[PDB]
Amino acid sequence: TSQVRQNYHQDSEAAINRQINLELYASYVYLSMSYYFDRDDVALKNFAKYFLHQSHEEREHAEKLMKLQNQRGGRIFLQDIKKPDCDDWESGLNAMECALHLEKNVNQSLLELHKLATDKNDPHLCDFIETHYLNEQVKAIKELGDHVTNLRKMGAPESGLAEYLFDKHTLG
Amino acid sequence: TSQVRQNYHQDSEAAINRQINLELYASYVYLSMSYYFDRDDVALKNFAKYFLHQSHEEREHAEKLMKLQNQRGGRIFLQDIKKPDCDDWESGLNAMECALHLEKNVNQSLLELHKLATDKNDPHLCDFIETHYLNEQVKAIKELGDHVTNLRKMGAPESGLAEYLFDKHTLG
Amino acid sequence: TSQVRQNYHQDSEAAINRQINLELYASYVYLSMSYYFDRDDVALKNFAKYFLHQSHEEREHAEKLMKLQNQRGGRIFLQDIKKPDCDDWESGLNAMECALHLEKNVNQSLLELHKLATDKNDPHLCDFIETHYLNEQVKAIKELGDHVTNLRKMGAPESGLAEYLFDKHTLG
Amino acid sequence: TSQVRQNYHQDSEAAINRQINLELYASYVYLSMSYYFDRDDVALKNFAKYFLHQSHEEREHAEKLMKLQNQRGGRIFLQDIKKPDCDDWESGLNAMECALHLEKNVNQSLLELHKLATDKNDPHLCDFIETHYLNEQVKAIKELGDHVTNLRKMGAPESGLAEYLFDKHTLG
Amino acid sequence: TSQVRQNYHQDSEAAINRQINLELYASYVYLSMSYYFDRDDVALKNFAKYFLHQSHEEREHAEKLMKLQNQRGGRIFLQDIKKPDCDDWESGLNAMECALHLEKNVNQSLLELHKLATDKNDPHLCDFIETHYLNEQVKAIKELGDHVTNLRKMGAPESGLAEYLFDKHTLG
Amino acid sequence: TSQVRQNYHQDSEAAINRQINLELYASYVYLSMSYYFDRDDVALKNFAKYFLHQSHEEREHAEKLMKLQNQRGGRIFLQDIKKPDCDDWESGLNAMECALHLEKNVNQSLLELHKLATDKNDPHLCDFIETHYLNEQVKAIKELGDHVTNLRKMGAPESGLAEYLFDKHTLG
Ligand code: NA
Ligand code: NA
Ligand code: NA
Ligand code: NA
Ligand code: NA
Ligand code: NA
Ligand code: NA
Ligand code: NA
Ligand code: NA
Ligand code: NA
Ligand code: NA
Ligand code: NA
Ligand code: NA
Ligand code: NA
Ligand code: NA
Ligand code: NA
Ligand code: NA
Ligand code: NA
Ligand code: NA
Ligand SMILES: [Zn+2]
Ligand SMILES: [Zn+2]
Ligand SMILES: [Zn+2]
Ligand SMILES: [Zn+2]
Ligand SMILES: [Zn+2]
Ligand SMILES: [Zn+2]
Ligand SMILES: [Zn+2]
Ligand SMILES: [Zn+2]
Ligand SMILES: [Zn+2]
Ligand SMILES: [Zn+2]
Ligand SMILES: [Zn+2]
Ligand SMILES: [Zn+2]
Ligand SMILES: [Zn+2]
Ligand SMILES: [Zn+2]
Ligand SMILES: [Zn+2]
Ligand SMILES: [Zn+2]
Ligand SMILES: [Zn+2]
Ligand SMILES: [Zn+2]
Ligand SMILES: [Zn+2]
Ligand SMILES: [Zn+2]
Ligand SMILES: [Zn+2]
Ligand SMILES: [Zn+2]
Ligand SMILES: [Zn+2]
Ligand SMILES: [Zn+2]
Ligand SMILES: [Zn+2]
Ligand SMILES: [Zn+2]
Ligand SMILES: [Zn+2]
Ligand SMILES: [Zn+2]
Ligand SMILES: [Zn+2]
Ligand SMILES: [Zn+2]
Ligand SMILES: [Zn+2]
Ligand SMILES: [Zn+2]
Ligand SMILES: [Zn+2]
Ligand SMILES: [Zn+2]
Ligand SMILES: [Zn+2]
Ligand SMILES: [Zn+2]
Ligand SMILES: [Zn+2]
Ligand SMILES: [Zn+2]
Ligand SMILES: [Zn+2]
Ligand SMILES: [Zn+2]
Ligand SMILES: [Zn+2]
Ligand SMILES: [Zn+2]
Ligand SMILES: [Zn+2]
Ligand SMILES: [Zn+2]
Ligand SMILES: [Zn+2]
Ligand SMILES: [Zn+2]
Ligand SMILES: [Zn+2]
Ligand SMILES: [Zn+2]
Ligand SMILES: [Zn+2]
Ligand SMILES: [Zn+2]
Ligand SMILES: [Zn+2]
Ligand SMILES: [Zn+2]
Ligand SMILES: [Zn+2]
Ligand SMILES: [Zn+2]
Ligand SMILES: [Zn+2]
Ligand SMILES: [Zn+2]
Ligand SMILES: [Zn+2]
Ligand SMILES: [Zn+2]
Ligand SMILES: [Zn+2]
Ligand SMILES: [Zn+2]
Ligand SMILES: [Zn+2]
Ligand SMILES: [Zn+2]
Ligand SMILES: [Zn+2]
Repeated sequence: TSQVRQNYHQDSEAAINRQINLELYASYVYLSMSYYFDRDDVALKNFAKYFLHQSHEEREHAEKLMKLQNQRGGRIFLQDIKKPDCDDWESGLNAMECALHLEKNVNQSLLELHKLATDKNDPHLCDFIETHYLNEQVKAIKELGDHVTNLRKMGAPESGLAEYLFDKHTLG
Repeated sequence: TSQVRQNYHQDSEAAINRQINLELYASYVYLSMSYYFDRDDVALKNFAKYFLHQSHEEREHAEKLMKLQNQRGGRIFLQDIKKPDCDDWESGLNAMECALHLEKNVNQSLLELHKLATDKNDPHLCDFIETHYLNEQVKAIKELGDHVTNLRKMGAPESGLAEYLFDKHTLG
Repeated sequence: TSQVRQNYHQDSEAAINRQINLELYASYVYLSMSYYFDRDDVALKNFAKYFLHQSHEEREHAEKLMKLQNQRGGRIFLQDIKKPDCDDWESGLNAMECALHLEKNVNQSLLELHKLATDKNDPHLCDFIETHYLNEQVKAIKELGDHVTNLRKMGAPESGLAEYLFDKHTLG
Repeated sequence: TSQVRQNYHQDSEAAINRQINLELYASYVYLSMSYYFDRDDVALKNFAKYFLHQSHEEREHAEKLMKLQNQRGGRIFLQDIKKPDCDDWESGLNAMECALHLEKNVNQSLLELHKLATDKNDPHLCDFIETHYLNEQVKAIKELGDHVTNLRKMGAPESGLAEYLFDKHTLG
Repeated sequence: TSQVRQNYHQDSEAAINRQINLELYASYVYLSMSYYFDRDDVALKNFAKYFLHQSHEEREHAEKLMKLQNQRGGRIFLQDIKKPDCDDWESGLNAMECALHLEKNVNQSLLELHKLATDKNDPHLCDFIETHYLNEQVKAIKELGDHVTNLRKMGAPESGLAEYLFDKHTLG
Repeated sequence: TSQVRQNYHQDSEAAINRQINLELYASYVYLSMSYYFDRDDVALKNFAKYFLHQSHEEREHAEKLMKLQNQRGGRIFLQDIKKPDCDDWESGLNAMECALHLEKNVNQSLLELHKLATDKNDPHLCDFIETHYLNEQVKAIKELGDHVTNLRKMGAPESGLAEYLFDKHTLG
């Protein structure tokens, strides 16, 4: 046992390792999207910038969970990072909808993690999740929902002018 | 023979003179395009600014090749600069497509020049082409491809609103 | 075919995709090492900082290759990022030796990539590899070799004082 | 007819197009001279700088005429830019004498243009020529005449010391 | 074998050691020239300054090759630095001509080195030579050729006034 | 005879030329040592920096003697610079001991030079040696003796930790 470990259940340690893999996977998905919008036949540079920033943020989320795992005396066990579901993300609206679905999946995983921490009476882990992850997820989901709403109302994906102007005025 | 000449093949010297003429011709094409967009019945000032900047850049490319020719002890032999293929460039999208075709032609000439320099075992000339011309061409081709993609997706040339907004938001 | 693609062989495109995966894998290996040294029972914070910086650098290498792939009109195809070979890196000296082995493997892959680009007469890709990857690899290998030499001469891994002082004075 | 065209005769439009070609030709002549003095066997860097500056100035003169053509609703029609009469300009004094002859030819063309504009009762075009071209030509001719006088009096072209010191003290 | 050595042929290592000796020899030649022009019976202080700067630059070239040798895991083997061919360099023009001959000899050695690196498929060494040595040599040869041309045209070596004024106005 | 020569014996001139060669040789020895410590299997960067600085200082000593030779109307006669006695300097302590031996040899040569200048009643040369060389040598010998003492007392060369810490704390 680690000399620092206290009130840290093995189930919580395993769930944190699963969350680390999920955040790394999300970072990879966002990287894939970013460079889709960098293609010469897509060419939406602010969509590309937006998703690259999301990718870097998800990497930071994963690293913060790894730091937590070490702080509590758990042991990090890394797994393969699976490739994203798509190479071709088809449009700015479709990528935003996929990002929204992904963020809601990550939020569900975080809520299950919080439930596990409550069940194991680990208030430090509960507070960690609440303080660093839950409101960030709610804000991200709300922002993506707003983006989807605006793109749909402007006429995307059938209006390329819509995605061009959204790229310039909302993401620029 | 020039007192500085060393490892500089006559075929390389001739190919550099041909490249000088090609860069001057490209500068002239871009000048023609720029002042097409300055016409009162076209009136896209940022298209005009974009192509004028390209014209000045191509003039600089030609002057750098002339400097190279003198550095290596070759002798510059100038030829007529032929007039561009068009007086009327018809639309922002058509001009961008013509610019893309022109840049790919210049890139092909530069690749043939690099092949000749390799065949003559002239590493200084190979490095000159790689360092000053090849990535510049790849970047220019990628930028023009992006512009064509965006103009097509916004509805150009049939949408004059598309070219107006592209002029304002991408080229402005 | 992409409207920008010119002198870009399908074999080169595939090799660039393989190199992207290798750089992402190296980033993951370095991330694993970094958080190994963050463990309470290892507790070498400057080793952790060193390998985290390497991880971020490898991520940048991968992103630059993705940008290249799009610049040339190739299409990025991502694959799973395999988990690193070890969870437990055993000592600062062992991690440095593993990093050296990894960097030499990456360098070998880059040399094979350069040979392929030469064989396909792609001077832009050759220059890209030379300018952005080859000397970086040589410098990284030399630095890691120096670190291994110093750690061995100070008495690592059997002297924990050696790794402590190396962490403070070389990596701090 | 252009919506802006007013009091702009077709003969004036044609004469402006001819003047554009003449200014571009003069720019090319000066470019040729500049890089003649950049040769290792000539090596007068301030002569080279002087004629390169003249080349850029003539390009600006041509562009101002193109802007005028569009302002008045005329249509620019470009022609081939003929190569200069010489590859080898033989000496600083000979190049200065050729430049003087060229500037006097351009001035004669501008005077014929002004006569045509007067004959067509186009006071805007007359004023344009007077304000932007006539005194510039007189100043250029006077400066070149001064340079020729000084080079002749110092002993050029037979005294290479004369051209060296003129390059240093007048053109430096 | 060195722990860092990878794709570094023994022939390349030997050729780098020969190039190190050649650069040190060139530094010595330039030192000899510099202090020739410092003699009371020669007394051209800017010629002396010019060649002293060249001597220091050649020393830096040699040190950069030694750094390369260590970076690649080769082993530096130093040899005697032979004394220069002359104690008495006879005139500014003669010294400049000797410097030009020396720089062309060094350039030939560098071209043979690049050919060897290409033959051994060592792209890092090829790029090192191209990036740090080849254009520097071309520039140095062009500058020395210009100096020789100007000194000859001003009347050197028979005109001591020529060398005096060249010392003041070109090298000052 | 030189127009400036006064009270400058031919024996003194010869001895100054020998001292020039000795200082250049010492510079070469220190250069060899510096790049020994730059090897990946030695990797003591502050030892390398220390000896490179010594090499540059010895080059300056030689140049000051050449300036003296010209000031007094003597004529510089350069000789081959012999390669150093070792390629492999074996340890920081061994290199410091070799440097101490070298500096004492140079000091002995300078003392013989001063004795010769006294015997020839050349007070300017005596003062030159005293002012620029003798105390510099005493200081260098004392510093090297201190370094040897400290390295021996810390346990070098058998303790690689000793040389590492000396490199960090005394030479850093
Ligand atoms: Na993907
Ligand atoms: Na979901
Ligand atoms: Na849910
Ligand atoms: Na045209
Ligand atoms: Na084309
Ligand atoms: Na092609
Ligand atoms: Na680009
Ligand atoms: Na791992
Ligand atoms: Na390896
Ligand atoms: Na290998
Ligand atoms: Na010409
Ligand atoms: Na005339
Ligand atoms: Na006239
Ligand atoms: Na000599
Ligand atoms: Na030669
Ligand atoms: Na040669
Ligand atoms: Na040696
Ligand atoms: Na001694
Ligand atoms: Na003694
Ligand atoms: Zn669990
Ligand atoms: Zn954008
Ligand atoms: Zn990040
Ligand atoms: Zn974050
Ligand atoms: Zn996240
Ligand atoms: Zn821990
Ligand atoms: Zn912590
Ligand atoms: Zn665990
Ligand atoms: Zn693990
Ligand atoms: Zn998968
Ligand atoms: Zn040819
Ligand atoms: Zn505008
Ligand atoms: Zn320009
Ligand atoms: Zn340019
Ligand atoms: Zn160009
Ligand atoms: Zn030349
Ligand atoms: Zn030049
Ligand atoms: Zn020619
Ligand atoms: Zn010509
Ligand atoms: Zn034509
Ligand atoms: Zn392949
Ligand atoms: Zn620390
Ligand atoms: Zn990064
Ligand atoms: Zn990086
Ligand atoms: Zn990498
Ligand atoms: Zn693309
Ligand atoms: Zn790009
Ligand atoms: Zn592909
Ligand atoms: Zn993919
Ligand atoms: Zn795996
Ligand atoms: Zn290169
Ligand atoms: Zn200490
Ligand atoms: Zn007319
Ligand atoms: Zn000059
Ligand atoms: Zn201009
Ligand atoms: Zn002007
Ligand atoms: Zn003009
Ligand atoms: Zn108009
Ligand atoms: Zn206007
Ligand atoms: Zn017209
Ligand atoms: Zn036209
Ligand atoms: Zn012609
Ligand atoms: Zn060899
Ligand atoms: Zn002077
Ligand atoms: Zn130096
Ligand atoms: Zn240098
Ligand atoms: Zn050199
Ligand atoms: Zn080494
Ligand atoms: Zn190094
Ligand atoms: Zn060797
Ligand atoms: Zn040696
Ligand atoms: Zn000799
Ligand atoms: Zn003596
Ligand atoms: Zn150090
Ligand atoms: Zn020095
Ligand atoms: Zn000194
Ligand atoms: Zn000394
Ligand atoms: Zn003297
Ligand atoms: Zn003096
Ligand atoms: Zn003597
Ligand atoms: Zn000598
Ligand atoms: Zn020897
Ligand atoms: Zn005294």
